[PDB]
Order: sequence, then C-alpha cells, then structure tokens
Amino acid sequence: FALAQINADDEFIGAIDKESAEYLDEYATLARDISNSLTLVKAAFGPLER
Amino acid sequence: EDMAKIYGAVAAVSKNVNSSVTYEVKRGTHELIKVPTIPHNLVLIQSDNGK
Repeated sequence: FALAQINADDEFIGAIDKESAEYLDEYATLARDISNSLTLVKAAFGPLER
Repeated sequence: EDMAKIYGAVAAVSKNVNSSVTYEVKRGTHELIKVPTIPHNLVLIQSDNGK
C-alpha cells in the first residue's frame, strides 16, 4: 500500500562497488581454504570401522 | 606456508605410533627370612639322688 520509490544516489553506488571488492576477496579466500582442507583430510585420515 | 602447516599435521599423526611397553613382574614374590636357631623343646628331669 505504501510502496516507496528506489533512489540510487552516488553514495549507494559507491557503497555497492566497495561491497563487490569485498565479496570477490571473500570468495577467493574461502576457495583457498577449501582446497587446503581437502588436501589435509585426504593425507591424514582414513575410513572408519565398527 | 599453508603446505608447511599441512605437512606438519600429517607428520604429527604419523608420529603417534606406539613402540613397546615396559613393566615389572613381581607378583607372587615374597621376601624370605632366616631362622638362626632350631626350636628344640627338650628338658632333662633328674632326681636329687640321681636314681
């Protein structure tokens, strides 16, 4: 009933561009740690038995 | 540096292997004693006149 128009100021555009750089670094860091974890598990652990 | 940490963890779990056990077998053993005198229980009873 009270839908508000969206205003895209220069501050909002600049804030989003900063977020894009942060997200890119975050995904890159996560991918590296996944690779490190997968190598560590394969070398140091085996299957379980009852 | 990441590889150094991964190789260190793997070597740590490879070093967690037992070698042997050492213990003492002493149950059942007791200390002896030495008796210096034979316990004879003899007395000599003789009359006054020796009869």
